[PDB]
Amino acid sequence: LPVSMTKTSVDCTMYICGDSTECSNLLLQYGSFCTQLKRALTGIAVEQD
Amino acid sequence: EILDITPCSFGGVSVITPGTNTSNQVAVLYQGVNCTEV
Ligand SMILES: *[C@@H]1O[C@H](CO)[C@@H](O)[C@H](O)[C@H]1NC(C)=O
Ligand SMILES: *[C@@H]1O[C@H](CO)[C@@H](O)[C@H](O)[C@H]1NC(C)=O
Repeated sequence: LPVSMTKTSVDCTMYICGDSTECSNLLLQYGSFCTQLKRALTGIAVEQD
Repeated sequence: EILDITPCSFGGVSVITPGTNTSNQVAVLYQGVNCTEV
């Protein structure tokens, strides 16, 4: 029976932009889209432990 | 001559704080990097 998973953390600025500074100014125009993802990933990581 | 490239040093930065009510001392934690690199 599986009880745990892989604690995966996804960086939005490294996944979407990666190495572009011009696109980094456009991510702040959408609001807290990255905050919800980071909070969900942190919650999953805490739930696994 | 073939030169192998490697991405820059990056990772998650987490601040280990015991709460602002007790003390203001904090500790940084650089995830996924060695101590020889900043
Ligand atoms: C610390 O917690 C106590 C009890 O909850 C509270 O009375 C006090 O105001 C808090 N201190 C700060 C700086 O928030
Ligand atoms: C950091 O570098 C040292 C020296 O090469 C190595 O022994 C150690 O395993 C490295 N740390 C990690 C987490 O791999």
